[PDB]
Amino acid sequence: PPPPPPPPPPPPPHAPPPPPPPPPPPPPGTP
Repeated sequence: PPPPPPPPPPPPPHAPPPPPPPPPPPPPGTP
């Protein structure tokens, strides 16, 4: 009596998806 059709395959899976240094201090002073 014609066997039943095979169940559909399963759905596929899935995989989801510095500051600059401060300037140098000024020179001391002229003599």
